[PDB]
Amino acid sequence: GIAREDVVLNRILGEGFFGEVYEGVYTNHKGEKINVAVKTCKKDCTLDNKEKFMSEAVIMKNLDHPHIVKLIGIIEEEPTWIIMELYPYGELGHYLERNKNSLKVLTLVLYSLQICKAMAYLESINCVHRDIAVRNILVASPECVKLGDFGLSRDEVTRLPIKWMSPESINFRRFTTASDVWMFAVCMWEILSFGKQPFFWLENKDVIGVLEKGDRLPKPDLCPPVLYTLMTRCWDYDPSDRPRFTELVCSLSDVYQMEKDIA
Ligand SMILES: COc1ccc(-c2cc(NC(=O)Nc3cc(C(C)(C)C)nn3-c3ccc(C)cc3)[nH]n2)c(C)c1
Repeated sequence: GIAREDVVLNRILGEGFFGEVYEGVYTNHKGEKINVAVKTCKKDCTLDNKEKFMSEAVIMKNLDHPHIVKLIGIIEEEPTWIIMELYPYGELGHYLERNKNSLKVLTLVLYSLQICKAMAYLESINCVHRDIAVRNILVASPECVKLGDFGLSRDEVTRLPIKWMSPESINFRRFTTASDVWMFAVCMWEILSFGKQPFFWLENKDVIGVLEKGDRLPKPDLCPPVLYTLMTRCWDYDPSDRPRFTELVCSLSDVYQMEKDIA
């Protein structure tokens, strides 16, 4: 559905692979104003690329998870626009950086559990994310985070998020649900560190050497010891020793309940 007259473009959000992404306002039947992200596609693209761009809307319309980004609509007629629901609080990493003096550890464990639930759903359909990081998570409200996949490296030199990747992904470009588990724990380290970048003290080329020797990201200051134990299991060199997301949901819910009881 959705007529173009209902959508007003306001400012450029950023540059996507296929074209610019705009911040906008969608007015529905009730006259309610919904903040939106409007994804565009270059007119001179190949039919194959126009198909790949539109495939996001065809796929995303089937996703209705509370912790996954929401598709509002698609305007098929040229210029073809994909209309995503905008989360004005923005990316979680920047949000954590701004609110570091008021955020409680229970809230950081809550966000980790919400993303784990989103990943447990993707795991159930044998899909891989391959870019799990705090920059791909949006804050719908202080009580709800939403997982997206909108990085310029994208259903599933560098370019690649080396500092978040498993050793099999860095060495052989192997990406499995087990490699997503490794990346997810790197994302949890970013959350518990209030948006710090993993391995900020190294260059990309030093990462593999450090991992092969047995070194790992240190426990963030406010990270509960039991949560850090779970992160280290996700960082096992052997992918078969990493937990599945479905079981990690159970372990994270246990940590959340443990933290709530103390709080
Ligand atoms: C500030 O508020 C904002 C609101 C929304 C956005 C935003 C979201 C997206 N799209 C997106 O996240 N797609 C997605 C998610 C996933 C899983 C389900 C998480 C894996 N898969 N794919 C996917 C991508 C491409 C293809 C072909 C198929 C699927 N673009 N922009 C932004 C930037 C800001």
